[PDB]
Amino acid sequence: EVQLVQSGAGVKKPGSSVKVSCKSSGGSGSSAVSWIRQAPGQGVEWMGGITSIFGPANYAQKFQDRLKITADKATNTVYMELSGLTFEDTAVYYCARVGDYNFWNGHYRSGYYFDLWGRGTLVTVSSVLTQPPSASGTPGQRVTISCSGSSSNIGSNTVNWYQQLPGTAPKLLIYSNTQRPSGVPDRFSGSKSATSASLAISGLQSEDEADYYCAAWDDSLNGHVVFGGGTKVTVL
Amino acid sequence: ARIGYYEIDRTIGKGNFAVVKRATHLVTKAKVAIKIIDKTQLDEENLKKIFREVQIMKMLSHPHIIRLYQVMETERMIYLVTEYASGGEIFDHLVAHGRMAEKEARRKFKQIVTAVYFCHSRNIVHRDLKAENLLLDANLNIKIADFGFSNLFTPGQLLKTWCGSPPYAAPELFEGKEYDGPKVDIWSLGVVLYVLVCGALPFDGSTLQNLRARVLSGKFRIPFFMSTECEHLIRHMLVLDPNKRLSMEQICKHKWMKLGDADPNFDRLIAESQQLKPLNEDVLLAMEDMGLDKEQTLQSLRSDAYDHYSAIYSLLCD
Ligand SMILES: CNc1ncc2cc(-c3ccc(-c4ncccc4F)cc3Cl)c(=O)n(C[C@H]3OC[C@H](N)CO3)c2n1
Repeated sequence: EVQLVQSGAGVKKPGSSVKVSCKSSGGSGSSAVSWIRQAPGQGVEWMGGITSIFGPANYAQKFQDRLKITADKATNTVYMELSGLTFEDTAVYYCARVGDYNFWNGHYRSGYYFDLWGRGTLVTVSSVLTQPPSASGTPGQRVTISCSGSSSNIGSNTVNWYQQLPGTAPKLLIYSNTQRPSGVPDRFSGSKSATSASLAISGLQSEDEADYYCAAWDDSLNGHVVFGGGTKVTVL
Repeated sequence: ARIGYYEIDRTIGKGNFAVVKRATHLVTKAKVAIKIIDKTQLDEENLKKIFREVQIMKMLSHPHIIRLYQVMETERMIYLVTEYASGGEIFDHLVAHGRMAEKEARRKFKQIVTAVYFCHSRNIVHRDLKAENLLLDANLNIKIADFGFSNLFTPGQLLKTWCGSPPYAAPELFEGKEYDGPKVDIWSLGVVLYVLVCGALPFDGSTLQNLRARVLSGKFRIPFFMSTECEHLIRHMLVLDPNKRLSMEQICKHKWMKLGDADPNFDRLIAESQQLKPLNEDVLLAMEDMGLDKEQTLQSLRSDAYDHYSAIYSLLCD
């Protein structure tokens, strides 16, 4: 019953700022919500959010100058503010919760998997992990999606996989390299070998027609979660 | 429910071998924080470090430091009554409102350096300058708390107690080197200044080991919203070689510090720490109205008693 409610679609002019809210309903405190955006027709990219117990917030280098992530703990609300907007900031902004927050001390390395996702907010401004762009197979076959990184991300961190059904927010499909969350059928298997990760979809079904993304935390500088370019899986 | 002349309310923290509870003085009606410690659960080392903290607190009376009011000790318990900070930690402020403008950040930073410079004047190093240790009063005025890792120092000599929170620790403490007291606080002020203007740490990571490699590298990002004067200031405090960091006096005379409007209150406060070296008759009259003898109020004030008489006067003054 825990869900992430987002603020409404906004139309912004250049140079203005946009504020998106994310209210947690159903439980209650301590979340570690992050903000990830998705350009129309483009992949998903991590902007910033709670990544460790040490600092108030963490931003990706690309967003540090224009992003301000805040949180009203009194109302279970997490906010996001992006200023100095341009047409290149027209995207579907999602808020997603890290799944292993309950285990965060200083020594445990997080999987950085996004447990819950918000419906997404349409923001329109008036005018890293190598993955194959596409994969196909006939119903019954097994398709394998490759995902290559470096020793700073996959080499030293767990890999997560997301399934994004056309028009929906991504959904956690595989976490901690091989683990299938409740509901994900045993047909999907994940694996990892040094700086590479793989996703196998055995017994391919019509319902598997979706974009698949791999994600792993990268230890470069203050750290950031890097997503793959995505692989659109079509069934023949 | 009621410890002495104080009525216990919400618990503002439960840590180590003590519990900090927010309570109200029954007679003065003042908002205080009582650290309750059971001296029969602490190991010998921890009890003595708590007694040494009290003595260090009795030396540090400053507008931007949490003021100790009363010390109530029984055969098994110790109660530490201190000034209550309404605005909570500066960490909880940055989480809720993000980074401050260089105008707000400069105002709060001047109040931190005013208290740090006063510490080092009495030869006392905090050694734990975190954004969670920087408390706020009703009007968002800085109040340095947690003199837990604090200790005395001799200018020119090196200390060896490796203590301090990792995101704010200097690289000397990570390496386990005999460090200079004040330079280890100047590095912490470098991290604090960056946290105030960016709303994020200069050095961060998924684990303590990732954070450790980060601090030892000395590389941090200078953002677009950070002015050249602010970049110069932070850059000259977050230096790997301690001998090449600005002194507490160089930080005050920095071009960024003189960038706002004229601040005579700051210059007067730091001048009082290079000089160091007034009984409110309206308060003494109110105490005599209740029945607190003037001779015992004066005796308890000059002998640093921190008793019922000493506390009722101070709480009534503030
Ligand atoms: C929220 N407003 C507030 N206002 C005042 C206080 C004072 C103390 C406090 C009281 C006594 C002694 C003390 N201990 C041993 C010997 C002698 C002493 F005086 C030390 C401290 Cl710090 C305290 O603990 N907290 C909780 C908070 O502090 C910082 C930490 N980062 C989070 O928790 C406070 N909170």
